Formats: sequence, structure tokens, C-alpha cells
Amino acid sequence: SSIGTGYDLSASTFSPDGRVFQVEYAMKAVENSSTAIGIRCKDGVVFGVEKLVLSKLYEEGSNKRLFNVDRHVGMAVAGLLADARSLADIAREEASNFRSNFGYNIPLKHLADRVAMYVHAYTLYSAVRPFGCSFMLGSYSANDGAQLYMIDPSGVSYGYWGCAIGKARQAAKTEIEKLQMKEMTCRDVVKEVAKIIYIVHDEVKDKAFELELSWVGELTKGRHEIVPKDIREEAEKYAKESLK
Amino acid sequence: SIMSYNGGAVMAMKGKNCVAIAADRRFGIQAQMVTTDFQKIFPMGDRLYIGLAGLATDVQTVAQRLKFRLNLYELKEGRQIKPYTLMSMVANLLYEKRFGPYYTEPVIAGLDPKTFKPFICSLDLIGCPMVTDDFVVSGTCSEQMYGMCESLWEPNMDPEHLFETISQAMLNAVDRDAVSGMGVIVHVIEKDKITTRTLKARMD
Amino acid sequence: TTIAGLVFRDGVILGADTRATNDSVVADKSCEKIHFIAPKIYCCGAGVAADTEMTTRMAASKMELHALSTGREPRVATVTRILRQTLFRYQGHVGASLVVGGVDLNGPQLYEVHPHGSYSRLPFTALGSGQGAAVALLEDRFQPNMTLEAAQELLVEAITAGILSDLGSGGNVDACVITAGGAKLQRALSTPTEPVQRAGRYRFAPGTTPVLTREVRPL
Amino acid sequence: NQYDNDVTVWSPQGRIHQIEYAMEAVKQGSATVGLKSKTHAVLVALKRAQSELAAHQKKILHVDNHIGISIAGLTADARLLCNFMRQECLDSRFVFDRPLPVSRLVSLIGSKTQIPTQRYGRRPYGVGLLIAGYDDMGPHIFQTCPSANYFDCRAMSIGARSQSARTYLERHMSEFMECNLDELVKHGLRALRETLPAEQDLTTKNVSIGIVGKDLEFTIYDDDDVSPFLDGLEERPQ
Amino acid sequence: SRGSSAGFDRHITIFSPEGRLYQVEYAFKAINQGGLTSVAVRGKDCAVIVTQKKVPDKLLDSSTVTHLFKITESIGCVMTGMTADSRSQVQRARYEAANWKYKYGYEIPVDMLCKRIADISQVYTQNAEMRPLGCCMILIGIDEEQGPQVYKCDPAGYYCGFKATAAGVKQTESTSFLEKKVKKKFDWTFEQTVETAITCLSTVLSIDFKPSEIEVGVVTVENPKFRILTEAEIDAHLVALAE
Amino acid sequence: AKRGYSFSLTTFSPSGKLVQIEYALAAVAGGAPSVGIKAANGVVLATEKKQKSILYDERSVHKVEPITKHIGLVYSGMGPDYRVLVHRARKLAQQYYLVYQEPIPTAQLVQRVASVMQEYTQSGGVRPFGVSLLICGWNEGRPYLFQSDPSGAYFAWKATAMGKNYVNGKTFLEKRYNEDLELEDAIHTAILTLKESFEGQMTEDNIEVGICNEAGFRRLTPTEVRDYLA
Amino acid sequence: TTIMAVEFDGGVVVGSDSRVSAGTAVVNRVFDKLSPLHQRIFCALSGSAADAQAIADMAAYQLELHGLELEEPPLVLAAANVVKNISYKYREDLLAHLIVAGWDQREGGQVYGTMGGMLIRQPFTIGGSGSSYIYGYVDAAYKPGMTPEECRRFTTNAITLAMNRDGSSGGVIYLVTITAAGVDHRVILGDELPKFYDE
Amino acid sequence: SRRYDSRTTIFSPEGRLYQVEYAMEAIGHAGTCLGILANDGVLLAAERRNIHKLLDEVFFSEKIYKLNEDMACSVAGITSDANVLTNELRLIAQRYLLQYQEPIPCEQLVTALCDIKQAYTQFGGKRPFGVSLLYIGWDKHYGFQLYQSDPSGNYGGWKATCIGNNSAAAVSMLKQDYKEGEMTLKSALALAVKVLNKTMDVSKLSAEKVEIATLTRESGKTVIRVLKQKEVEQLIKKHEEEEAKAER
Ligand SMILES: *[C@@](C)(CO)[C@](*)(O)[C@H](Cc1ccccc1)NC(=O)[C@H](Cc1ccc(OC)cc1)NC(=O)[C@H](C)NC(=O)CN1CCOCC1
Ligand SMILES: *[C@@](C)(CO)[C@](*)(O)[C@H](Cc1ccccc1)NC(=O)[C@H](Cc1ccc(OC)cc1)NC(=O)[C@H](C)NC(=O)CN1CCOCC1
Ligand SMILES: [Cl-]
Ligand SMILES: [Cl-]
Ligand SMILES: [Cl-]
Ligand SMILES: [Cl-]
Ligand SMILES: [Cl-]
Ligand SMILES: [Cl-]
Ligand SMILES: [Cl-]
Ligand SMILES: [Cl-]
Ligand SMILES: [K+]
Ligand SMILES: [K+]
Repeated sequence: SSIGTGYDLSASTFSPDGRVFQVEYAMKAVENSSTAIGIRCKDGVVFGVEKLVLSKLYEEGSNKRLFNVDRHVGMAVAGLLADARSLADIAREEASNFRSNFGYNIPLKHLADRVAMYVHAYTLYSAVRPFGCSFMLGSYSANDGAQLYMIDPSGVSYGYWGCAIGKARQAAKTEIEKLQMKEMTCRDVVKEVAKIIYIVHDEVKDKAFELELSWVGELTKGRHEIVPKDIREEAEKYAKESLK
Repeated sequence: SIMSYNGGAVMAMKGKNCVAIAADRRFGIQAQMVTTDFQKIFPMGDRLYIGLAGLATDVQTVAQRLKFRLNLYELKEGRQIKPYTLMSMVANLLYEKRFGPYYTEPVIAGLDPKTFKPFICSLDLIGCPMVTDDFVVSGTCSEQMYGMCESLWEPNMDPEHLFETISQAMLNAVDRDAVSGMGVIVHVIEKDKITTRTLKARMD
Repeated sequence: TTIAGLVFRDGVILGADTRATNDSVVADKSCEKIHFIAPKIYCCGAGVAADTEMTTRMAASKMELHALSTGREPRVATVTRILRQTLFRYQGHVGASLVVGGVDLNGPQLYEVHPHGSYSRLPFTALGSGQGAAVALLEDRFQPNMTLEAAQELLVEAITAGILSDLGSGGNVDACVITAGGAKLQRALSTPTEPVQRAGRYRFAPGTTPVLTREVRPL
Repeated sequence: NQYDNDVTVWSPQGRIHQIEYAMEAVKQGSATVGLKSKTHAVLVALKRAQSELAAHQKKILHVDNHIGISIAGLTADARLLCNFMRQECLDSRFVFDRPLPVSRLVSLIGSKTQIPTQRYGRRPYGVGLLIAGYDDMGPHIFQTCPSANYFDCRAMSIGARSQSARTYLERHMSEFMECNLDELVKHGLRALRETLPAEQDLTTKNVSIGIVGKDLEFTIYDDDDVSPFLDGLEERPQ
Repeated sequence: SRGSSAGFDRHITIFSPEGRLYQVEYAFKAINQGGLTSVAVRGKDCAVIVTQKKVPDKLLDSSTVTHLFKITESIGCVMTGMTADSRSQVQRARYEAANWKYKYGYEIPVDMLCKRIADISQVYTQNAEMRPLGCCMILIGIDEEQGPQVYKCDPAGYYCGFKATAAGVKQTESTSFLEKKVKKKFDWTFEQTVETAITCLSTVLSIDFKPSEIEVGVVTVENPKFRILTEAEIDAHLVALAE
Repeated sequence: AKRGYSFSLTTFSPSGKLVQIEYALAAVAGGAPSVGIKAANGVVLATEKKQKSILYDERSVHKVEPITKHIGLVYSGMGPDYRVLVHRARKLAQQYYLVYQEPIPTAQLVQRVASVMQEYTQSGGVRPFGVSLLICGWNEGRPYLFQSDPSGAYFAWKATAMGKNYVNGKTFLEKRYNEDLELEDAIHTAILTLKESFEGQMTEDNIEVGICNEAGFRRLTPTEVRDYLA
Repeated sequence: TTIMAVEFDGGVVVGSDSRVSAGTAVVNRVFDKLSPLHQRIFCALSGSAADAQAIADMAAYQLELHGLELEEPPLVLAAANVVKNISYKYREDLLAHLIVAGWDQREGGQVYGTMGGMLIRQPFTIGGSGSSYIYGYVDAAYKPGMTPEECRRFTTNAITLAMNRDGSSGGVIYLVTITAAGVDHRVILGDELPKFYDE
Repeated sequence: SRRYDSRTTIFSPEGRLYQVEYAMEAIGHAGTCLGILANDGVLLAAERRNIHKLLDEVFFSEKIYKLNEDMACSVAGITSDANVLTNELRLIAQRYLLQYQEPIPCEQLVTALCDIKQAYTQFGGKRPFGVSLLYIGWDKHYGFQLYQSDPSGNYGGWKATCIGNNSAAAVSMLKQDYKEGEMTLKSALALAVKVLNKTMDVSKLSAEKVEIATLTRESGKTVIRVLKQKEVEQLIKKHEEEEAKAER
């Protein structure tokens, strides 16, 4: 499961069993981070993140793990947050370059494809290390419909109906499978996204947490934004009360 | 004109198993003459010569830079240079300065080492090669030299007669050009020998 | 220069005169303007002499290298695109007006490429200072699907017209026929002017030239 | 250890030791405290002397009229980061004529500090900063580390024995929002005091204060200018 | 003395005492780390690509999980190995193909694309600073002159044309399968080649799969357009095997 | 983003031996065998092209390659490395032609190609080539055969072999090769030296052979190879 | 040159004259100035022949890659944007106007002008040296909602009228019609040109 | 990265350079190569290491290089490194000529290459050139000259010297026989064959195993010749005939 001394120091070195451990160890960093979630609905995409309160001295809304990469595109991150922000900056520049060159909003699949190429590039050399995070990209339009993608440290990207990354990616996925998301409205999905985070959360190992929530669908007119304090708190109450 | 600044006349002729090359001996700046014994023909090997007409600096510069490349050729290659190859070497050298060229139009005259064959050529200031079976001319009195050569040249001339023809062609074409003269030097190239002569040209 | 190109039933044919001028004086009476690119692709060059020489040799150098790497019969459309991208990069400072003709798996093809890098594909064309004379003959007598010999004669007439009407054109008309079978480079196909014969002998008996210095180097 | 000489080497546990080693440099520096009200942002730092003959080290630095910092860790890395922050604030005023929002300046640090952690032969920044600023969104207290990560905080303490100060502020964090400026600084000083050993307390020579807010631009009070704040002191209890 | 090592020859692309490149050899084992097998077969009138489509969960968008890729209208490929490594090679192949046409004016031949990818793969084999790509590219397509083509390139930089070829985990067993089908001379039609490819993968893995469980890409003389078959069309060739 | 290593990967050991060159020599000494024979009126170059499977298309890739109209190549060692040297050789042949308007003397090509090989024994972040080259040519009405190797050293041969059984193939040639062969005879003794090291049955698909004469350099067609295989 | 494009319901129509000129001489009396950028995006060439053709190649290059990366036929908007960008980046060094017209699934038939590096969509557009002589005609003879055949006549008429007046325009009229079904390329010869007042 | 750096241009605890001294070992295993200075000329004599019935003999020489009109050198070590340095020697020689329009003085040409070889021992992190060189020539200042080049980039002017195999044995053999100020080219040619015969491995000596080049000043021109096979045959046999007159 690991290789000592020689074959795991550089990303320009293959292990005898055909593995790049530097990528795998960077993949371990995200597995240690708190869970990020996101599932595709009938008319959009919703994001949910558990944010572990390190200290009560931090502001409510600090360490935002939900980003606006473009007006219609939202990013959900898990892993070394410092890397997650640089990739958020790279993704922003890519969506900006596309409009500058072609004159319209970047297709989400292509945005994911492009950022994935940049991630992957950091897995081949001794000169640099792989990115220590994983991130999701969600969008909605009337033409392309609801779309959801996720990129990991190796540079791999796939489409999703439901997706989760971090501590309890397994605990989340089995709870996501339960949902008929192909038929559900995004107003409903928020409630369910909120409860899965609460179920996933370990309240006896980790101290406490905040719930981050994102929009991107028809109700937002195709623009990615934050779920209002009103709608979040209804979904937070729903999460606490169906936990029994 | 830029070529007009220094003047000069270089000419090459072909014969029966031989070649001849001739140049004026003048070094002068527009209004005045400075030197009477200026060199324009340079040996690029035993039996192979290059004559250079045009701007005196570029005449000297090209001769020195061709020597640089020729010596490296003769050292890297195990042989002495064939006339066609020198032509192409001068062509490349000159064309490299396509948009800032050396102001000289070279004439190559020699016998092929090994094979015996006579070879003459003249070139652009940007390296266009001209190969003929008779004569090539370069300088400020091209028109005068053309007029002589066309009227004077014959297909199979022996060394004795070839020298007389290339001389008379040079002597009289130079006497119509105000920027060429102060003596004429003639090299006759044979297999057995090389004959060098300075003529009793007009010193006006 | 006068250079011309022609498409016929079984292939293409290229034409050229043999005159080179330095200023307004005929430097070369027998210079070659039909240039080798591939065994079945040829190019006629008009304009700055050294420029048409280097561009054409450079193209041929890149075409042999391309055929070596692909193991295939070179394409004339490849020659044309290589040429024009090279010439466009130099913004017309390389004064090379080219008529490229050859045979592909896609049949007989004829292109013309100007120094600034513009190209056009056509059944017949003419470039150089004598181009006016040649197109006149072509527009007059060109037909689609001509016989080789009918096509060879018209081309000779087109170049001949250029030679006789243009002061920057003379010497012999060089022809190059390219067929789906092979290429025949008919150098000095037709030769209009002849004056080599004369009746004026201007010899000098050894010793008429006055000599001051003599030196002999034994070899 | 062989997973701890380069920033481009991941530990099998999924960690970068050279980042964590740089994080140790912050903890070794003298304590510094940042806190804010609804109107002001206050920095309070402890100056340190290597010997009694040498003067105390500078802890609080100027960035712009609306932004100030307190340092913890390596001096040169602090000075390098300070000059980058100043340059960014200058470029913002040069181009837009308006002061650079605190959030965005910190984001630039987060982006710049990240670069050296991912390139071979480079190293993390051996300094952690507490940033006090004032803009359209009111007062701000920010925290940066050797790891490019940064935090928006109601109050924070970094350096040696900063845990004691951290607990003090955590009890009184609900107090700060309605605080008068004079009451706000005393809260900052009282937290900084907790960091010191029982033998010693805050003196006019070893305490530095930085203040920015709605009323005034960023100001550093050092020696004689500091005693107004220290006088009026509830006594050190246990 | 087979398999000896000295220095850093196990870590960087330098020579062993035997004269081997272990880092290149490890890159081939990385192809099997994908956990998938790819098979390609050539007919008289066509070339066929086939690969296992494994979908762990219904949470994945099944339409986005593929190892079938388009480089050109005429040329397609199947990728075996590390997914991210494979995608990089595909993107570079498209770049090289489009670049070729811009310089030379005609569609890149399948053999030429392969050589270009191989020459780039060679550089990772000689320069010490970067690892080879742990992936495998099998190209198909029709040469306007030389008929249908099937080409494969290496992390080693080796490239070649084939009558039939496999890649990945069950490579060695499927190449032996293909040899037995080659010896006997069938009528290599579209159906024959498609089924030879499908039956090859259904025997070495032993599945008898649903149409959703595999991917099929084809190239044909009549229609040189590279096409991925979708569920309904694969289902036809699968019920055609059970006749 | 990247920037290469600037230090040599080939250094002197205490014995005075550049181990990486000798290790590169081991790569060629283990490759498929190849033979070249200078034959008075021409040159022949042959190699074992046994792909070790019927699935391969024997016509797709070649080991005997033309560099120009008058120069050819074969190798023993790594195929990918050889490709680099072929491409470099072809460019050098054209660079020479453009400057001098004359077919590059084989000796001059080999010197230029050998110098490229030398670079990789001293330059930073690179390993040497694991290939030895066999270069044939015709210039000045004379046949030429040369060997280039990982060292950057080059040799002239009347006849030689390399790869697997290069030692046995060499002694065979010492006894078998005599000066003043006709070219068609040389193809025989070339295929015979190849038979000494084979292992299997020879078909026109299993081996590849090129020839060089006054008419230039070409690779023999599969039909031509069959006629010599009797 | 004279070049022209017209929008209809199902797609677009693109026309041009067939002349290339150097000074007072015509060097090619039969040149097609309708270059494909993608399968259902064409462009009409005017200005410097070398400059135009160079832009056409790079535009077709980038749109091929862009098309493959999106795995979908490029948007006409996207096409126009790339031509517009090359034209702007070298507005002093490249001297050519290119009309870009085509069809896509998102927005149907579209016509774009890119002269000098600006971008505008129009119901129809004319360009080239001969465009000056037909500004009045197109303003008077235009109707919205023209059938494919009407648009075809409209472009033919306008280009015929320009070629007769303009010395830098001549030859034949090249017409392409781009719809969902495909591209229809036709040529209008000398005998087939519409007659007007000629005195 | 630094994990793979061999650190070639670095100091050893004793104050010496390892790669340079390891390069010295490579020279020892290469061919014996001697140079002797005479009153009316100077010569090089070297062991051929490329010997076989099957070698083609295309070039004039194996180890002797003409660098200049008035200069030649001989080589010992890695031949590829030798080719690189000799080509560079030919370049420096031509650059001097181009600039001053007269041939480069002997010492100066040697100094220039030594500066390149020395630079390779100090910076760049590259392996040094595993070659020792023997230069012979004539300039207008110091006349006939002989020089020795180390991979260290260090040089010295010699009247007689040797590099390569059994080098130390060959020089002490010369140290006894060399007659300072009294040596003619005929005397030096005979000494070369004498020193080689004792020093070489295969024992009998042959015209295929040795290479001799003479540099003479004839008719105001510096003449350099690589001796023909018929000439070497008479040189070996004249020593053989004297080896039969040494007993009674
Ligand atoms: C006909 C003869 C001209 O009417 C052709 O265009 C011919 C092309 C040709 C000739 C030989 C080989 C291949 C193709 N052109 C020439 O004869 C050409 C004349 C020319 C001079 C100046 C020009 O303006 C820039 C353009 C064309 N010949 C030459 O170039 C001669 C050999 N050299 C010169 O005149 C010197 N030039 C060099 C370039 O700069 C201006 C002066
Ligand atoms: C009409 C016919 C009149 O120009 C068109 O605009 C036509 C459009 C075109 C586009 C692609 C391919 C072929 C034709 N343009 C031309 O025919 C064009 C006219 C032109 C020349 C110079 C210009 O200044 C930069 C602008 C427009 N003709 C050419 O380019 C021809 C092939 N060559 C020359 O005229 C050479 N020029 C280059 C610039 O300096 C003057 C000489
Ligand atoms: Cl030079
Ligand atoms: Cl070109
Ligand atoms: Cl410090
Ligand atoms: Cl801390
Ligand atoms: Cl380095
Ligand atoms: Cl290199
Ligand atoms: Cl061949
Ligand atoms: Cl309009
Ligand atoms: K290969
Ligand atoms: K002296």
C-alpha cells in the first residue's frame, strides 16, 4: 500500500508495481480533509460541505470551500485548501480565456477537461509536486442541462449524478444512491444534501462544524450562488430532526 | 552607387585545359587613388583562384572569411576543394547576408583537382551563381569588359594565346573606366604550372 | 523572366526562358529556371535570382526529408503550402514568383505562389515580366483535356511569345512534362536565336601585350 | 526522516513536513494578538530583547493607510512579505485610486505563498502574520501562515504561549462587538499578558500597539506613546 | 546474470549493467494498473476497437466514462492504462494531427501519427527529469492508399502496425487467442471482425456482457468516419453472436 | 512547468571507465543482430526483423532506412533511440546539401552523427543512446561502410556484425568475407552471417535488407529477398 | 473584390466575385473567395490575398481543435470571434476584411462582419472594393424573411451590379448555401449573369 | 534532483579533483603516444588501437590530426572527446588567423583549449574530457615545438615526452637516450621505433600497429606528412637489423 525510501520521493519515478506514490500520497491529503458533496438534480446542481470549526475565534463564513470560478460555474473543494485556491485561480483564468477567445460561457465539461490537464502536468516531474486536493465543478443551462464533474490529484475527471470527496466519501455515496435525483427538484435536493452531511459528520472525533451550501440551476437563472440563510436553516433543521 | 565608391575590375577566361583570371591593381576613394599594388585575386588553393570586385573592405572581408571556411573544409574533409563546391560555399556565405550584403561580386576560376577540368563562375553580391563555358566579368566596367570578351574570345585557346586575349580585354576595358586601373595582374592556371604577370597598363 | 504552366489530359507541363539580367545587361544566356522539387514535382522561379534559387532548393530539401519520413509519393499541395508559409513569413522581401506543377494520387496539379505568400490553383498560369505575352497565348489557345503534343506546342508558343516581346526574356525555351508515369525535363526544347557564327577574328600573337613582371610557380 | 528535506515530497501519511517545520518558526517568535470591534481593528504585540543592552525587536509594521501587520517568525521572510503587501497596495492606489480591500490582499498572499511550497529548491515562508485593516466592509482581522492557508477571524493570537491568549479571547469574543476603542485595546493587552510568565508583566519597553479603523489611519505607538493604554490596569490575578 | 542493478538505474531512465531501462519497464506495469483490457482487430474492409466499460456505481455519469477517443474524423484510438496519462496523450495526438495538416495540407496517416507519439514518448525515456506515460494508445483508421490500419505505441517509444492487437491486464492471453483466429483464414467482414474482437474479450475475461458493459469503435472503407457504436447498436451485434 | 537537470549522468569511475557508455554498449550487444558488408562495387546491410508473432504487420515499420539518395542505415539496440538518430542524420544530410550542392560524403555524415552521440555522454540530464549505427554510402565512385556507437566513436569496416552473436558473426566474416565481391554475392554472405545467429525459419518477412551502389540506396522488396533465400 | 452574405431561416447564403488583381492587371480571373472554416462555417475573403488566406488558415486550424475539444460543431459566434481576434491583434500588419457566415444547432443561420477587428451580426453583409457601388441597391432591394432562392438571387444581383461598376471586381459569381442538411456550392457564369442597365 | 548529481566539479578532502584523476586512468588504457623534438624538425609516433583484418583504412590517420598549416597533434584517451577538442583546436586556429592574418603561435593554441578543459573542471557540473594531447608545430617565435595537454587543463613544453600506455616506462627510456641539442630527425625517428618496440604489447612491431608523422621546415614552408606504409616498414626493419647485430 506504500513503498519506502526510494520509489515514493519523486513523481518522475515509477514504483516496481507501476505506481506513482507521490500522486497517491497527495490523494491521501484529500481523504483526511472534511467531506465535500454535490449532486445533480432535474433542474440544476447543489453543493454541500462540512466545515470543521478549528476555533470559535474564526468568522462564520471563513475558509470558504465553495467558490465561484465563473458566473455559471461553482467549485467544491476538499484537501489542502492552499492548493484548492490556486486551482480555483487556474480554473477562473481558463473560463476567462475561453470567453476572450470564443465569445461565450465555457462548457463545463471543457472547463473540467482543461483544469484537469493542468493538475495532471504536476504528476510527471521531480521539479514539482502533485496538487493535494480534489474538487468538483457544477453548472446549469437550458442548452446543456445540469452538469456535474469532479477532478482528483492524478488529473482524472468524470461526470456525475452524485459525488462526494473527503473523510466519509463512502458514507456519503451510499446515502446518495438512495435518492431519485433524476426526478428531484433542486429545492428538495438541498434538504437531502444537508442531512447527508449531518449523517456523515463525526461528532465524537471532530469537535464541531458549519454547513456550506451552493446553488446552480433554474431558480438562480443559471448563475452559481450561495443558498440563502433562510433556505439553509430550513434544511439544517430538516437534517437535525430526521437524524432520529 | 555603393559599388562605385571603390571601383575595380575582375575577369575570368577559359581555354584548352586551362583558365585565366585578371584584376586591376587600383585602390582608390572616389576622387583619388591611394595604392597602386592592391590585391583582388586570392588563391583558395593550388590551381583555384577567387577574384573580388567591389567595396574594398568587403573584398578583403569575404576573402578572409572564405579562407576561414575553406581551411576548415580542407581539414574536416580529407581533400582539396572542387570548384563547384567553392562556388556553393561563396553562394552560402554571401546569401547569409541577404538583407545586409557584402558589396562585392566574386569571380571563381580554376582547374578541378584530380579531374583536370577548367571551371569559371561569377556571383551576385547576394550569392547567385553563374557558370559559363567562356568568360565571366565583374566590376564597375562590366559593360566595357563584356564588349571586349564577346568580340575577343575563342573556344580552344592555348595558354600563350589565352593570356594575350584576357590581357587585351582587360587593358582596353579598364582604359574606359575612370575608377579602374593602375596596372593589371594576370594569372594563367595550367596543370604543370601557374604563371603570374603584371602588365604595362596605363598609369593615368 | 517568362515562366508558364499548363494542365493537360495526362498531366502537367512547365515552361521557362534561360535569360538572367544584372541591371539591364544579360548576365546569363543559359540559366536554368525549372527547378527540381520531387521526382514528379517541379517549380519555375521568377524574380530575384538568388531568392528563387534558395527558396526552391530549400523546398526540395524539405520535400525529400518529408518523403523519407512518410515513405510516400510527395504531394504538390504540400509543396505549395510549405512555399507560401515560408514566403508569407518574409513579407514579400524574398522576390520569388513561383509556378509549381506536379502529379499526385489526386491527379495533375498546377499552382502559382507570389512572394507575399498568396496562392491559387488553376489549369493554366504565367509569371514574370513576360507573363502578359504568355497568358495572351494561353487564353487564346487553351482547351481542357489536350494531348501532350498539343499541350507541349502551346507552352513553347507561350514562352516564345515572352522571349520575343519581353526585353527581360531570351535564350531557349525549357520544358518539363510531368505524367502519372514520369517526368521528362526537356532542356532547350526549342531555340529561336542562333548567332554563334561570325567572320571576325581578333587574335593576338604571343608578345603583343607589354609585360613588366613574370613569375612561374612549378606544380 | 527522508520525506522532510524538500517541499515537493509528500509524506506517506499525506503531509508536507517542510511546511510544518516552517510552522514551527512562527511558534518560536514572541506572541502577538489581533482583535476587532464593529468600528476598529487592534494589534497588540510583545517586543523581545536578546539581551538587556540591545533594544527590542520591531513586531508591528506599516502596509498602507488602512492596513497594518504584526509578524511572527523569520525577520527576512516577514520583511519580504511586508514589501509584497506594500507593493500590492501601491499598485491598487496607482491604478484604481481606491484602497485595496483587505480580503483581496490576503488572497494575493495566499496565492503567492502557495507558489514556493510546490516548486523544488524553493521553501515555505518562515513567517505568520496578523493583518488588521479597515475598508467598505468595516474592520478585519486576518491570519496567514507558512502554509498558504489564511483565515478571517474575530480575534487571533500567534507565537510563543499564544494558547493562553487564545483562550482569553475565546471567553470574551462576544464582548468585542460593542467595545469602546480604549476597552478593546485593554482586551488585547490582557490576552497578551496571559502569554508572559508569572514573574513578569507588560512594560512600556516591551509592548507595541497598532490601531486602524473608522476614526483614523493605521498608527504604531511604541514607547512614551504606549503608556496611556497601559495605565488603567486591572491587576494580574490567579 | 539477468536482472542486475547499480546506481540510480531503478529510479531514473539510465542504463542498468544489463543495459535495460527499469523505469520504462515499470511504465508497462502501470498500464495494467488501469485494470482493463483493450482489443483491436483489422479486416479487409474495416478496423475494430473494443474495450470493457466498467461502471462502479449509478452515481457516475455513464456517458462520460470512456477510453474511446477521436483524434481526427478518419482516426480514432483506444486508451489503456492510467486514465489521466491517457487523456494527456489523446490531447497531444489531436494537437499533432491538426498541426500536421496546417504544415502539409493533407490528413495525417495513421502510421505517421503513431510515430510522432512514439518519438515524444522516447524523450521521456532519455531525459531524467520526467517519468514515461503509463498508458497505451491503439490507433485505427483508413489510409486512402494502403487500406485499413491498426497501430500501437509504447511508453518505451516502440510503435508498429498490426493485423490484430490487445493491451492491458489480459493482453498476453488475448494475443494468443488472436493468433489462433489468424492462422485459420476467415472472410474478414465487418461482422466477422467486430465479433472476433468482442468474442476475444468475452472469453479471456469470461463475462458474456450486457451492451452497457463494453465499448466499440469502428472504421470502414465505405464510411471512414470514426464512430462509437452506442448501446442499441452493440446490442445488435451481441444478439447476433447468439444465433 | 519544468527545467532540466544541468549535470552529467555519465561520469568517470575510479577505474577510468565511463560506465554509462559501457552500459549503453550492453543495450546494443543484446539487441537483434545486424550485419554490413562492403563489396567492391556496392554495400549491403541486413537485419533480423523477427517480430515474434504473426499478429504484427511486417510491412508497417522498417529497420533499414534511407538517409538520402545515396546513404542508408541499420542498427542494433533500441528502436526508439535509433529513430532520433535517423531524423538527425537526414537533417544533417540536407544541411550539407543546401550549403555545398553535393551529396554528403559518407565519412562526413558519420562524423556529424557521431558528434550528436558524443553530446549525450557529456550533456546534463540525459542518458547516452543505446544504439550502434551501421551506415552505408556511395560517393566518388567508391563504396563506404561505417560504424557509429554510444561512445561517439566511429569506425570504418570492410565487413562487420553487431547485436546478438556479434562475436561469432565477426569471426565467421573473417573467414568468409574476401575483398572484391560482387554486390549480389555480398547479399548472400550477409544473409548467411544472419543465419548463424537466427533461431527459427527465415521468410522474406523475418529479415530486412538494403543495398547501396552507383545508382543510389534502396531497400530490397519482399519478392527480392525470397529469391536470395534459396 | 466584391463579397456578400445573407441570412435566412434554415441557414445562410455566401457570394463573391472571382477576380484577383495586382495594379491594373488581373492575375486570376477565376478565384473562389469562399473558404471553409468548418463543415458549416464559411468565410468570404477580401483585401490582401496573402493576408486574407493566412487568416483563413489559422482560423480553420483553431476551429478544428476547438471543435474536437468540445466534441461538437463549432458555434458560428465562436468562429467569428477567432477571425475577429487575429484581425485585431494584427490590424496594422494584416490588411483584410473577412465575412464569416454559417449555421449551427444553437442559433441557426448567422452572418458576421469582422472588418478591422470589430464584431457585428447583421441580417446581411457586403464587403470588398465593389461594396461601395451597391450600398444603395441592397438598402432598397432587401426584404426580411427571404426564401433561400430569393436570398440567392439577392446576392447574385448585388454582386453582378458591383462587378460591372468596379474595375477591381470581375469573373464569375461563386455561391454557397449553408443549411442543416449541408453545403450547396454553385457557380454563376458569364452567360447566366442577370442583365440591368449597362449604358 | 541533487540526489542524482554526481557532483563532478567538486573538491576532495586532500585538495584534489576526483574526476580529473579518474580521467587520467582512462588515458593509461589508451594507445601509447610519443613526441620527440629534433634540431631540423619534430615528430609524433603513436600506437594504433584500431587494428583488424576487416578495417577499411579510409582516412590518412587514426590518431594524428592536422590542426593548422604549421601545427599537428596526436591523441590519447576517449576518441569522441578527442574529436570534439581537435575540431575546436582547428576553430581557434582559424579565428586567430582571421583576426591577425598570420598563423597562431604554438603555445597560444594549446593555452586556449586548456582553458576550455579547465573550465570543465571548475563549473558546469559536467564530466571532463578524458583526453591527453601532444602538440607539435613551428611558429616564428620559438621555432619547432612540442607540448603536452592534461585533462586537468594543464600544459608544458617538452623536448621529448609520452602519454598513454606504459607511459612512465617510455619517458625514462627517452630520458637516457635523448641527446639534447644534438638530436636530428633521423636520430629521433630511430629512437621512436626503439621506445615503441619495448613499450608495445604485441611484441614484434608492425606497419599496421604504429603511426608516425613528421613536421619539417622546407623551402620557407612548414611541411607535415603522415608517413607511408613503405616508409614505416623500413623504419621497423632498420631497428630489426640492428637487433641482430647486438650479439657476439
Ligand atoms: C527575368 C530574366 C527578369 O526579367 C527573371 O525574372 C529572372 C529570374 C531568374 C534568373 C536566374 C535564375 C532563376 C530565376 N530574374 C533576373 O534575371 C534577376 C533580375 C532582378 C534584379 C533586381 C530585382 O529587384 C530586386 C529583381 C530581379 N537577376 C538577378 O537577381 C541578378 C543575377 N542580380 C542582380 O540584379 C542583383 N540584385 C540582387 C537583389 O537586389 C537587387 C540587385
Ligand atoms: C478584389 C479582387 C480586389 O483586390 C479582392 O479584394 C481580392 C481578394 C482576394 C482574397 C484572397 C485571395 C485572392 C483574392 N484582393 C486582391 O486581389 C489583392 C488586392 C490587394 C493588394 C495589395 C493590398 O495592400 C496590402 C491590398 C489588396 N491582390 C493581391 O494581393 C495580389 C495577389 N498581389 C499583389 O497585389 C501584391 N501587392 C502586395 C502589397 O503591395 C502591393 C503589391
Ligand atoms: Cl565565418
Ligand atoms: Cl520553403
Ligand atoms: Cl529570525
Ligand atoms: Cl502559532
Ligand atoms: Cl540542476
Ligand atoms: Cl541535448
Ligand atoms: Cl527505400
Ligand atoms: Cl449591409
Ligand atoms: K520501432
Ligand atoms: K628560438
